Amino acid sequence: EELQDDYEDMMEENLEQEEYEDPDIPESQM
Amino acid sequence: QMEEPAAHDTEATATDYHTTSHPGTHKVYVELQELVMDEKNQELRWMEAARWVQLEENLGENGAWGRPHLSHLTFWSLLELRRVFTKGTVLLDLQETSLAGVANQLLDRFIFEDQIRPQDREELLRALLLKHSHAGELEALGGVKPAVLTRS
Amino acid sequence: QILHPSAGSCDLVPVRAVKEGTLGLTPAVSDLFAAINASCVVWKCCEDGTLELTDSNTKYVGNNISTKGVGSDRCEDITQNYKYPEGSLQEKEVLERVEKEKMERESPLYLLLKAPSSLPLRGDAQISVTLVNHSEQEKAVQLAIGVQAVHYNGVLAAKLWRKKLHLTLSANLEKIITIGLFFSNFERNPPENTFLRLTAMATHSESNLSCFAQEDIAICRPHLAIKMPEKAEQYQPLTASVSLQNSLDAPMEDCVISILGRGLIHRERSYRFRSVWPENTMCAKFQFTPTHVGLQRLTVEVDCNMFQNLTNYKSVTVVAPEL
Amino acid sequence: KWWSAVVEERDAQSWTISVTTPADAVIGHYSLLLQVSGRKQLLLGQFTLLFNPWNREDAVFLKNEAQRMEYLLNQNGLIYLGTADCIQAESWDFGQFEGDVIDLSLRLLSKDKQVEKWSQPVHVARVLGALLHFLKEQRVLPTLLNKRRGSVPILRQWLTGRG
Amino acid sequence: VRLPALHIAARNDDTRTAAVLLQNDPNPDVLSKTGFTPLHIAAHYENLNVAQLLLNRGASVNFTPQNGITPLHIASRRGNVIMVRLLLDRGAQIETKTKDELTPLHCAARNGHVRISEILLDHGAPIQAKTKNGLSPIHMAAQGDHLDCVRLLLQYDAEIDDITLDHLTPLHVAAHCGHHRVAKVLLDKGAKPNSRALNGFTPLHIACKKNHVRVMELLLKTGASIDAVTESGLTPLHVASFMGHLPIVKNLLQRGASPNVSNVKVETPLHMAARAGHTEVAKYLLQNKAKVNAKAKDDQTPLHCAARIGHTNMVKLLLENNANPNLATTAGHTPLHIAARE
Repeated sequence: EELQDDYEDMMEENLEQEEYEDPDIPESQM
Repeated sequence: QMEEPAAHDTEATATDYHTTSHPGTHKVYVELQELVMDEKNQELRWMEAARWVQLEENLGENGAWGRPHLSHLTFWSLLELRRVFTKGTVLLDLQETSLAGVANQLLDRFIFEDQIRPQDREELLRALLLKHSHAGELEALGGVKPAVLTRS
Repeated sequence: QILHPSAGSCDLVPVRAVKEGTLGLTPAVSDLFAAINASCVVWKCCEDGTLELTDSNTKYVGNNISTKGVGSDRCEDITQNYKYPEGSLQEKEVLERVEKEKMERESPLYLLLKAPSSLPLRGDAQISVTLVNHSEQEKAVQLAIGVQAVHYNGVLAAKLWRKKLHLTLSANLEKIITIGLFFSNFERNPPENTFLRLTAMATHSESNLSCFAQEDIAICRPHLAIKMPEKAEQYQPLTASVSLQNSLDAPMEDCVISILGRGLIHRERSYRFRSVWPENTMCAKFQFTPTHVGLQRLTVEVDCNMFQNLTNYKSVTVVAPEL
Repeated sequence: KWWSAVVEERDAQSWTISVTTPADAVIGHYSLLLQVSGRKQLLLGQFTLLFNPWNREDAVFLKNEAQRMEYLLNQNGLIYLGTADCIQAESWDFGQFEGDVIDLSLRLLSKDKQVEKWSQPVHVARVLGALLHFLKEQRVLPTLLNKRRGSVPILRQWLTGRG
Repeated sequence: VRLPALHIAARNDDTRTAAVLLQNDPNPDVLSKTGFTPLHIAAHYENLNVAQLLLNRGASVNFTPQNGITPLHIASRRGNVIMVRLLLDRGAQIETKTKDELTPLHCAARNGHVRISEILLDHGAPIQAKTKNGLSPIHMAAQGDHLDCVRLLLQYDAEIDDITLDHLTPLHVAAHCGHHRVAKVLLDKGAKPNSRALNGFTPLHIACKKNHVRVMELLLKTGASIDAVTESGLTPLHVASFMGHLPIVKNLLQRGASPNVSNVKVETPLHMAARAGHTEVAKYLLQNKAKVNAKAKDDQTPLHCAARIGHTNMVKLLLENNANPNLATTAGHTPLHIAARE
């Protein structure tokens, strides 16, 4: 607690690298 | 625009500006300043004239403060202070912390209450924002003579 | 968090709990959830006294949840923070979960009502009622149109207008009826701060069900236009022109414009302007010295005999004098 | 991280002292008193302690400076009225920084006797929300009457009966 | 597995530790394992003091890791208005793209940051810039239900009918996500209601697919064609009847949609309600008009399609209303032969 954000894995999770990407353009083919 | 809007004395929302805070009891220092001219540069300036702490002390034409005394008043002073108070412009609980601000808002309420004309505002503001000098600078100022503000 | 006062005691409800229907987290989650998720059922009160159910358009609740935007005078929509989109899978899940928790604890005619979002003050607007007959026989239909004044809290204010039509619809034929909604037809004048409830009700023969639609219409007042420079210097005079076009059917009398704004005007300064004849424009100019540096706002209010407390605002950034 | 004091700069006749308060301190009106070994208590002055949306350890911490400026420092608000399809924005003077508003808010909060819970924003929000709803029920009258000058005159009238 | 010390000082806004570190190690652009400089961490948490300290010691304001996420991207995504201003004042590039070709305006509009989007536009950000899939910032604003962001970008002359690589307009995205407020703003600003996607889908088709009833009413009120067909001939009732959304099927039939329309496969809306098995749609499709013994390809009745999947309530509704069991396909298969087969 209060020191987890000092680790590289927590920081990568915090920075949310997936939020700077085009996820998809779904169509849901009928 | 064009429509020159005419003031409407209204007090419908005047209580909406009355604070609930009880003011503290404070003693007062009073400083009286007059509009004078200095012989060194012929420049208009404000000069210390008198001060009130416990009694009144006036400033002589040597820079020395005279004997303290009880503050006697002339009848003509009080008949004319009641006559200017009756039509006086009041700004109570003004949220201003500089002289230029207090002066800009006083002159706007003087125009609002028809006390001064709009053409007098710039000269009155120029006068109110002049240098406010003190008794110490008077000897270095080469004396002081009283002056009248003229439009120019 | 949302402060929800109970008639008493107040509850702080996390907005997410309302969105997900987490009834049980705090005591007030159920009430706030019901405020934006309830369904509306319309009953017709017949003169005989028997109360009949109506085929009614869907009245959506919890619309356009709005708050002031950050760093602007723009409106931000935050409805998505309180509700999933209507008809979505997540909304379906939340609704069935809430129904399950509560349950464990405990026609030939179609009407379409088209209305404008606002009616100009003492003005005119057109409404359309589309009636579609799906029967194989023609129908004798009684169409009732009503206009009522409603307060902001849904309290009935005044009965303004009522209109009764008698139409015949051919079988499998759509019919569009355009009706003019005029202020001069109102039996009175909508009380102030009130909104217009417009209702349509279609009854045919002895089918026992009536088609019902309703729409809330706002009363639109003339636009108060404020013209003022975007930036201003502190301790320098600043001019703001105000303009209002009289789009009403009467002159504007008893006209008082007031100006206020913390950082620009001490308290308020109210002025009188000349009466304004219809189709004319008031153009008042105001001069004031801004005295406080920062992002300031000028607020202008105009009162007259036709309308009162008509307020508009304009923001001005006051900058310190050049060194 | 708690109550503390350190002399940052000093001269022969003065000490420049930096004083800290805990991030979970009880809010309200405070007195600062000095105790000099072998003397009686001396009152240094008064100060008022508030919640801190700018401290990461405070419960009311706000991530953005822009959100801090909008949700705490801005007195110029907009209350949205009208209908869903016709939203009319009404300019509103919140006036939270008016001279007496802090004193009025603390006086209203003083009607709650659990002063130890005044460190908690949740408790403070719930008490004031309940008291303000009670005042609204007591003071709002059944039906210019609709002319409004912001929140501060309403709060003054609700608390004092005047206005 | 612990961050570099200057990254930790950046997250804590500790300018004293950062000053000591930069006195010892003069490199402000030290890289973590992910490739992010301390300026990226300061932009994420809006630590303005350590950001100015780093930039005064030579930190690259335009540092580009392998994924292309500059500090301006992080500041725009996080809504840090003051950090965006600081980075732009120190020379942040306005047009830099990430690995998936997102500009900082894309990050701002995706998260609905109106102020930041306006600042970026006033600094010259391209409003028509596209990602790898052809998404403009207005597409990202419409996808996130950011009404005021769609409203601001439209005010800055964004193309209201820009298409992605899948030929999706912002109206298509709004209909897909069920954001009827975004759709209302777009249609009231001149968006075309009958735009065709790659498969010929209109926004009405997508609204009828996802049970987004409010988007459907808004589209039909703003003049969307109720009988528009796709490349395969799918009407909005074909989509609504197949997906089972009884609210849409009733609304489309109340407004006058023909329940007896066909597709390339001569299938009708009652065929798609039998094949999927929605007995309340079928029930409405019959109550109104719909031919119980209607035929398609191979000469297939809705009874055949209901018997193939084995739905008995559907068989029992179709058979009770008007369905005749003795009807057979081109191969001679009655509904009793399909049911025996399965």
